Amino acid sequence: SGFRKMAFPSGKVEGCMVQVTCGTTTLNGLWLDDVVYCPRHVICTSEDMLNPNYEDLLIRKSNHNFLVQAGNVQLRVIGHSMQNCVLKLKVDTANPKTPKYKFVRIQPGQTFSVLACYNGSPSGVYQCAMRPNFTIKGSFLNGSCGSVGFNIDCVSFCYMHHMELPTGVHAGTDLEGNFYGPFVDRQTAQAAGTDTTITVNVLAWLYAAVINGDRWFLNRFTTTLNDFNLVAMKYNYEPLTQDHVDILGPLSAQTGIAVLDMCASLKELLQNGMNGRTILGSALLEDEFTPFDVVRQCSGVTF
Amino acid sequence: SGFRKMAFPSGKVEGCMVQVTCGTTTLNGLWLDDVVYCPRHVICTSEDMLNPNYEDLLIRKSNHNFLVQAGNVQLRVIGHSMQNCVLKLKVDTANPKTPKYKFVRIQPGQTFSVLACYNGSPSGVYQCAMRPNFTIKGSFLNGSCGSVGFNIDYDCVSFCYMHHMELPTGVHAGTDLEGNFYGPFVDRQTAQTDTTITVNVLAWLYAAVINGDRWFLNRFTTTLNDFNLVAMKYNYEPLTQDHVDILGPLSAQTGIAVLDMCASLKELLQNGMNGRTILGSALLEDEFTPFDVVRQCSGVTF
Ligand SMILES: *[C@H](O)[C@H](Cc1ccc[nH]c1=O)NC(=O)[C@H](CC1CCCCC1)NC(=O)c1cc2ccccc2[nH]1
Ligand SMILES: *[C@H](O)[C@H](Cc1ccc[nH]c1=O)NC(=O)[C@H](CC1CCCCC1)NC(=O)c1cc2ccccc2[nH]1
Ligand code: NA
Repeated sequence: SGFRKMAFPSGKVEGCMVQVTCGTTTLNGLWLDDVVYCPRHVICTSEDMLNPNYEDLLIRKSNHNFLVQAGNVQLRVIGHSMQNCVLKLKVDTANPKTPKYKFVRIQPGQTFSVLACYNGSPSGVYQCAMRPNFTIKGSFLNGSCGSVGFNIDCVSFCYMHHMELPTGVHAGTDLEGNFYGPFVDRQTAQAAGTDTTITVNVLAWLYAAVINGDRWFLNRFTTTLNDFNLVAMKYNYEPLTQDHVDILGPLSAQTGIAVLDMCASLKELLQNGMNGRTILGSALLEDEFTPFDVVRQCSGVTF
Repeated sequence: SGFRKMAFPSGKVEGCMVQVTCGTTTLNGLWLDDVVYCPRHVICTSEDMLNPNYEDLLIRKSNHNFLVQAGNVQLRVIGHSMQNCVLKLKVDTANPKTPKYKFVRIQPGQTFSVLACYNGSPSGVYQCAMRPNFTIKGSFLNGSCGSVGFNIDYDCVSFCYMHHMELPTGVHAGTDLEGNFYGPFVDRQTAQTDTTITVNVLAWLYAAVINGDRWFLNRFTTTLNDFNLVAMKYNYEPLTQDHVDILGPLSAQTGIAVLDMCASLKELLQNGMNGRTILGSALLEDEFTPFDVVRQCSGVTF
């Protein structure tokens, strides 16, 4: 019993982290097979950062301009190319620690683990969700760029870190270099959209609470999907779809609480508040656990 | 910026986890050099459990009764002994992934990362505190026994917890790696008050300030004695001068004296948060030490 924000074990990703230096800038790279992936902004001088023309700047670089270090070993760069906002440095050695891996672009609400790194070395691991506004609420300092987010299914990499937006939230790309959200890699203040609560995840966590015997909030009513969403909207919650209802099905079967019944209990929590009570030790409704995250933790799924 | 409950990178510990089966019981072991450490209750049967005579039960086991699996390799057990509540299975192969390590016994209020494992395989990692009542508020299912807690400093893993049991309230109990339980608990089948870690709450308020969440700051100061009068009423541990000293680094970094911050905590205790949050929480958080805050906010690596 118990319910914690649980990250994936990080060892498989630790073995892939390297340091990449261009000029005055050092950040992290991801070494898989004979390629090192990192943010393309590594190539900017401080002046370049204001309005970079990355294609032009890259033409001026040579392979030797990229200093890639795996621990105490310098890797020899033999080619360089850019894919969207990610730089791909071909090296003459394949990483012997490369796990089975894939690159995935995740949807809002999906969670992942971040291995925060500086100078190619790990600082810590924590669980993040992709917010509906395409930011993540991470813990990233200058130097952390190139740190990645991942799931273990095969390691599925979904996020590479590029920048910190004005609200102290974080923005980055998938491993094909496409930003999540409308953001661009230029040194200017960029506003995130208004964020919302990930409803399907709140429902998942209420199921985790029931599994753990914390069930005071269960009421005796039901609701339709439409009537639930009419309330959700008023409290800045995302719409719940029928696909979400189906995804929550196995948790509904395990607990005996139909999804629409759980929605009626959530509706009451939204309308009346929690009145000083906690659920799974929290005084707020938690939205950074997906339905799979709940099953993973409550059933002991391993890797 | 940003502040998260961040666990240590777990790779060095993952390379030490093995599966240990005795009879019908499977749990995890920690393989360092040529010894596998695991809870001694692995040797109990369902009848053995009310008052197990572990010395006798261990004598009656063969090395052959312990099936130790490191991935897809069975390790040959060549000896079995016990140190307090930990079983030590000597194996004929030294773990080539053994990190630099120490066994440490931590104090209440200190934190560590747990690598939760099942069948010798890592499932997840999370940070938690040793409570003042010597339990941990973990996430552990049947089969997780032998999972460990640890801290890292540079290249050295300090193992501090091995998991043995879940108490009726759903919190968790275990030993150090010398086999001594934290708290009054015992490894037998029988039925077996906490406080808030004030210095950690203060550390986390400093973390909030460092990360720009400043609304709860006020212009007032308090004496240590006046603060503790309030603290005690809310079931907070007394703040000692030693605690004030340990908050020195964070006080210097923010420019906010400890007794200034204490007045902000006093107001939060007496008046609540008025619908606001601090670092995303609607409760005061006590599972970050002063060192944890400095580590995370300065980007310390391993
Ligand atoms: C990469 O290591 C670093 C990550 C970082 C820095 C500071 C705080 N948290 C962090 O995670 N990223 C930057 O420093 C980044 C570099 C810049 C990105 C666009 C292309 C050119 C290089 N810059 C920012 O994150 C940044 C710039 C800026 C300007 C106005 C407001 C906010 C802001 N954030
Ligand atoms: C070891 O893998 C397992 C850990 C566990 C089990 C269930 C839930 N969460 C967990 O972390 N430990 C046990 O199953 C343990 C065995 C027992 C330890 C003392 C010596 C003899 C063997 N039993 C418990 O943790 C346990 C039994 C029990 C009965 C009533 C209420 C609570 C309770 N906890
Ligand atoms: Na104050």
